[PDB]
Amino acid sequence: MNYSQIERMARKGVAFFTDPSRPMNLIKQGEYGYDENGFEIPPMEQVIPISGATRRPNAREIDGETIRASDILGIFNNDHEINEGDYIEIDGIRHVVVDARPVQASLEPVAYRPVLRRVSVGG
Amino acid sequence: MNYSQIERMARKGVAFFTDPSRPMNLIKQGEYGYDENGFEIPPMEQVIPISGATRRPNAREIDGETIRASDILGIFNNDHEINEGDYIEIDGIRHVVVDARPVQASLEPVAYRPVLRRVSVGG
Amino acid sequence: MNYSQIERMARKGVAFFTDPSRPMNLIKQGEYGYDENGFEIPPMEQVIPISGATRRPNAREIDGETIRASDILGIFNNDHEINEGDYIEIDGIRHVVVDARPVQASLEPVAYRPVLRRVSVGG
Amino acid sequence: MNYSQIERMARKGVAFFTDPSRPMNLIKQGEYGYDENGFEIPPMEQVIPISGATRRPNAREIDGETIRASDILGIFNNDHEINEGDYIEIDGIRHVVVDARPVQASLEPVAYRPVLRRVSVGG
Amino acid sequence: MNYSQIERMARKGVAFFTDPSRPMNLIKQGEYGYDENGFEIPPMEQVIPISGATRRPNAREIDGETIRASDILGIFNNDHEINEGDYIEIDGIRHVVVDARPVQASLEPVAYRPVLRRVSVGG
Amino acid sequence: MNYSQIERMARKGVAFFTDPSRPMNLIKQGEYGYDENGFEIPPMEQVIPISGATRRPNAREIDGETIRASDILGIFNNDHEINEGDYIEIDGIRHVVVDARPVQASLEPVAYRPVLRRVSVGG
Amino acid sequence: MHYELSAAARAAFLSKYRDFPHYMENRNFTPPKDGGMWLRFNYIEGDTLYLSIDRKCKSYIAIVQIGVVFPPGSGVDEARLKAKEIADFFKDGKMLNVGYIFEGAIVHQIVKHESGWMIPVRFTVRVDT
Amino acid sequence: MHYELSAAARAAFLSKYRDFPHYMENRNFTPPKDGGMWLRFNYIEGDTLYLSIDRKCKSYIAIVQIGVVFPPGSGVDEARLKAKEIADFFKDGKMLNVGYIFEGAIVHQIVKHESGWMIPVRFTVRVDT
Amino acid sequence: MHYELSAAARAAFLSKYRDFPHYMENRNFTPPKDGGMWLRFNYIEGDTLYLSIDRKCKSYIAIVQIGVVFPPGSGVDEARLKAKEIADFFKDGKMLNVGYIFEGAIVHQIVKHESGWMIPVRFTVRVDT
Amino acid sequence: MHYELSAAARAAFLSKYRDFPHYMENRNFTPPKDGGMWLRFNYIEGDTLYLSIDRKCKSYIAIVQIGVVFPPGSGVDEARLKAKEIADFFKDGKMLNVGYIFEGAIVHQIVKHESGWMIPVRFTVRVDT
Amino acid sequence: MHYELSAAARAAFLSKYRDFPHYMENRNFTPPKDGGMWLRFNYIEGDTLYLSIDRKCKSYIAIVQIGVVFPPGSGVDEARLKAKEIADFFKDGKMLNVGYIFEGAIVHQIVKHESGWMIPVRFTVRVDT
Amino acid sequence: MHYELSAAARAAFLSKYRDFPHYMENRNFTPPKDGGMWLRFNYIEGDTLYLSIDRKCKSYIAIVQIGVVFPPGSGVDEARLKAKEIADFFKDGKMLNVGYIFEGAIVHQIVKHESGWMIPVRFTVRVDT
Repeated sequence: MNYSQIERMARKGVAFFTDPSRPMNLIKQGEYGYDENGFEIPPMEQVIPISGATRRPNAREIDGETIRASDILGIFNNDHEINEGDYIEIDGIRHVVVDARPVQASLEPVAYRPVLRRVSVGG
Repeated sequence: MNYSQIERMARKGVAFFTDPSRPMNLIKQGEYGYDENGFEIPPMEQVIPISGATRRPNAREIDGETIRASDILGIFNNDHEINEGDYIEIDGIRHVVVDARPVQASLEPVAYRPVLRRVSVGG
Repeated sequence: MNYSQIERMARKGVAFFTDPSRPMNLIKQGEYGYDENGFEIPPMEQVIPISGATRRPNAREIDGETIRASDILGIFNNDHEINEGDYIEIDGIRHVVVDARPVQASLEPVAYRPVLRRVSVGG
Repeated sequence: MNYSQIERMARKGVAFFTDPSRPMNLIKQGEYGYDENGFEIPPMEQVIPISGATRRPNAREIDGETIRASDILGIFNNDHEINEGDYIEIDGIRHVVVDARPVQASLEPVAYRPVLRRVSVGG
Repeated sequence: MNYSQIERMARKGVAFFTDPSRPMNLIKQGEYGYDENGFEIPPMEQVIPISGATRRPNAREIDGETIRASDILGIFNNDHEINEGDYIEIDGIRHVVVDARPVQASLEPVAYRPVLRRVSVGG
Repeated sequence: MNYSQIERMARKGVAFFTDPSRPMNLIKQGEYGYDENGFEIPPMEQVIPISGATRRPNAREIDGETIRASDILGIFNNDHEINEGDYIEIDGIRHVVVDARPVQASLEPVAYRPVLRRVSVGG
Repeated sequence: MHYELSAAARAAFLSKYRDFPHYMENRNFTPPKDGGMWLRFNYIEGDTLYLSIDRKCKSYIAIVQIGVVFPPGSGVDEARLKAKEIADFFKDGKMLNVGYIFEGAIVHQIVKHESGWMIPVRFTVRVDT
Repeated sequence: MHYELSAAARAAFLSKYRDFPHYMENRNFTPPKDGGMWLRFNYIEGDTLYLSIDRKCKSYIAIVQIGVVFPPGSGVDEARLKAKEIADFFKDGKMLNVGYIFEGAIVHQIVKHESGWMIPVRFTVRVDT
Repeated sequence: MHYELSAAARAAFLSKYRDFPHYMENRNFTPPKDGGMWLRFNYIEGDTLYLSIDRKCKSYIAIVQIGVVFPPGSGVDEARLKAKEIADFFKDGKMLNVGYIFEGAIVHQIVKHESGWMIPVRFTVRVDT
Repeated sequence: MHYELSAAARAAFLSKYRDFPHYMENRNFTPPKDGGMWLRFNYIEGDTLYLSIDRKCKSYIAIVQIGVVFPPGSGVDEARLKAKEIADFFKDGKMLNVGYIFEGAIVHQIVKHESGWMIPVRFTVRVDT
Repeated sequence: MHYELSAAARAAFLSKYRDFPHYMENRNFTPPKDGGMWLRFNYIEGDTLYLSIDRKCKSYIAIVQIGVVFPPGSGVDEARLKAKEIADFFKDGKMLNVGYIFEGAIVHQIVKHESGWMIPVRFTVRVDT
Repeated sequence: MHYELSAAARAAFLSKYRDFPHYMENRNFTPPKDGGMWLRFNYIEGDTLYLSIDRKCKSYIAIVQIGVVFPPGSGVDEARLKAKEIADFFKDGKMLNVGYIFEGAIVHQIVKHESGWMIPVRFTVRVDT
């Protein structure tokens, strides 16, 4: 298969279904370490603007507490690789990508379908 | 993706399936605070008339007690935003919107599909 | 949406699917109260003949005891309203309406799809 | 609906799918009582030959013990009524009808779809 | 219902889907008994060659132990009857037929669809 | 059933769906034993290059710990047999073949659909 | 000797309530069509004590449970009067045909459901051999 | 004699809280339409002690549970005021129509849900025969 | 020593109820075709005591369970008679081939199911070495 | 008197950490958008002891739980510093507006999840009347 | 010292049973093709006591489990005979290569399944340092 | 004090095993690509005793767990060697940077899975203020 053809088809589809006005950023963390006395050193972060489509909004319940939060899935093209553990901000609220399922038929990811979960929400 | 076209078609469909005679109101609360001694100050509420369609009536059972209540889902347009935690009265009985799933492909919600649960009903 | 058209079509279909020979009655209770010493007074009951169709017969098992009972679902028109908790007798055996799901698109119930459960049967 | 037409069509279908060679009997019990000294009196039984089709053979497992038994469903016509608790012998092995679901659209059962379970097998 | 026609077609299909090179045998045990002192007498076994088709290989996990085993289903004709509890060897590995579902529309089994489970594998 | 035809069609389809650039290797272990004092002798290992297609990427969660791992399924031809317990490296990361379901209609496996699980990940 | 003990318990209950709708063990029963108050009879076995060194002096203990069931919606007055009626026929020190009542009938806690409510009532029996 | 004890408890609760929306056992109740604070009344039975050797001296103990249910989102101060009001009407050593109070009302821990919260308040009763 | 002891128990049962249908462990069985009362034989081991300081005086205890299974719908009179018959053949202080009966047969509580009922009967065995 | 006790505990916490993002009971809260460390305030009731014969001397005990919630991935040192800060403000023998502290604050074991971690911190209170 | 103790247990087992199909930990095993009786070897660790005040005198205890697995359908006399054979080789007070046996082998209750039955046999070890 | 105690323990582990694949808490870790033995470090808190009447003499206890994870198929002897090496570095009565070891390392029972096995090793810490 001409995976390049599949890649361009997927990119055009994602561009078709996306909304340019929605601002989405990708945040990745740097190296972490510990000093000689046992304490840690905080890691640096980098912000990379991205764009894509979303799907499946889902709510969350915590033992009946009145805490409001939501979870969401997304679709992205093959421009910036999205490893698990990164942070993606949909519209200001930060989401952590628990799982980033790629289209799995080749070496390049072709496309990403990350599973985004709302961050700083208790169990 | 002329989201405006999608919005207009969704509004037309919702207006097609709704019943004008049914009176439905949307209730939102204001700010809440606490005094210098620890007691609270009640928050104000605002009533906003709304209209839409409903679907899936579903009943509730409580440990065999003879308590009668029902739950119901609804569909609404993007006129008044519906956040989770608000109160919607279908016909006088107050329902709390546990989850308000919006049609998610753009910045504007386009349409809402709230999940309404009967209020003041014990666990 | 000329709900009147939907109502008349639903009534015609239901009347098409019923059997006139089957005698069914709807029973509703009155007010209940307590005297000045704490004892109670029985409530009055009213019998209203009805007609409709049935579906989905299902049996019941109780801890292996040799007790025979069954549960049936029903379909009815919007002649007499059927609130939850009422008693409907299919052919002499009394069934309690645990849930009465109405066709939910308007003020009038249009039609009812009650869930009947055998009464006086242990858990 | 001309339930008579439905009845004759169902009878024709059951006769089509049945096997005449298979001998099946229906066993019903009589009255039971207790004497003035607490001891019980055994009830009488009556054997009524029947015929029909079968479907869905299923096996049974008991705590890993090497016990072999099977369960099976059946289809019958409205010649002899089949109440729950009766005994039906498929080919010599006696099956107890835990549930006998009838075609529910009229006063007469039209047809029966009993659920037969193997007897004398511990749970 | 010319069950003979159904039997012939089923046999033709099974012969179409089978592989002649695969050696499969059916093993049946004889009578068992005990002597006067409580000890037992081992039963005899008989080996009957068979042939058929297989489907659905499925593996087994035992509490995380590194034990490798598999389970598999089969299809056979009505040449040699296959009761529950017998042993069938697919290619040298012995499988015990926990359940042998026959085609249930007649006195003769017409066809068999046994469920084979790997033997000598701990729970 | 000219299984040779099925084999060649399956091989052609698989080779159609693979990506040649992806390096995959099959690793098999040798014999293991114990000395006269109770200690062990490590077993030898052999690497065999392979090629195939993959599908269904799935993530893993361990008690809320921040450990990232994933599991993938694969499809392979009948060139090198893949028994359960072997190790397959997709792109450097080693996966253990918990289950290797073959196309089961003949003596030769025709094709393999192994289930790969990430190794050295916690319970 | 649980056989004769259960036979004697069955002897007594029927004596007072052979007409009121009820349920005997292992026999097919159908709840009343109208929907009303029936009684469920259950016999639970217990321990057999060895009060000797000769191993030839033993006693048997069993628990008898009668439970009154009423439809949801009626209310609770008739259930409690029927429970009192049951308890006043099963006092202490009653000599049945074979055996005696070690402990009397006590009214237990209501067990509720959406298709029937029951009030368990139970007592004990004993024989010495 | 749980009949008369439950009757007395029902008498007292209704005497002071007849108007307040409430749920009584085995009667079809509908929660308030606007959504508000109703009261759930439950009567839980207990044990019957045999405090004698003649087997003719026995006492009954029962537990009464009143639960305040309030909508989610309002806040928890009014529910605590109502619980205090309930507990200050069911003090120790209060003689009802038949029987007395063995222990007072104890305000327990909130039971949460997404459609309503409840505060359990329970006390005990006793009668000697 | 569990091996020989199990054989002894197996011998006595067969010596008495060989005609009745019965299930032996690990060996495939088909319940009666008509439907009747078969017997389930189980052997449950116990602890191994060390009643010495030289660690060479040990005794074994095992629990034997024979269960009467009868169809649902018939009633419960025959099962209790068969339980009495079983219990009167396994009395206390009975010397088997290699051992004796420590504790006798106790008729336990019915285990109900919708496809058959069972009455467990248990007794203990002991061997001293 | 749980009303005033909870009022005093809420008074103290608000006094020191009013600005810090926090959750109060039965009020609709939204976790921080950027994702950060908020505080969950929970008040768990207890028992009321009857330390007298006159039945007019009773004390109330309640448990207050403050939970530090922080995003996953950052690390666990700041949460421990904040827990120490909370624990050093709720020492033993501290007189609130009404009541006192029976026991100090104990930092407990982390509760983990894939969307946030929490470190529970709890202490007790007491009022004597 | 669990290293050498497990080594000694594996040594003994292999010494007498290096032929019978057997399963060693963490190595890929394939049950017999024909279907037969293999042996599952498992080594379960325990506690290490501190039997001193100098904190320099410790004892290690481990539990060894040998489980005979046999096909369903055959019958159970061979399994019990092999269990007796195993238990008569792992007696109490036996000096292994490093350490000794603290308690002998006890035949436990059969664990049943529809694809195989297992009879567990276990014993303990101990080393002093 | 748990903050400081945790740091001390972390320092020791890092001092010796710094160059070893491991998982530090709340930081994104990726298991080795080829598949190998890494170490999981977990710090579990405990209780704080009040060993005085002045309420100004407290001690803190925490449990530190180091878990050796190794792939399935290799075998279990190297994991035991690593566990012994870890245990022989965390002996009793050891001067850490702040605090000491109340109890030494204990090698526990393996936790099995189909994608990796773990051998837990844990010890305790203590500080007095």
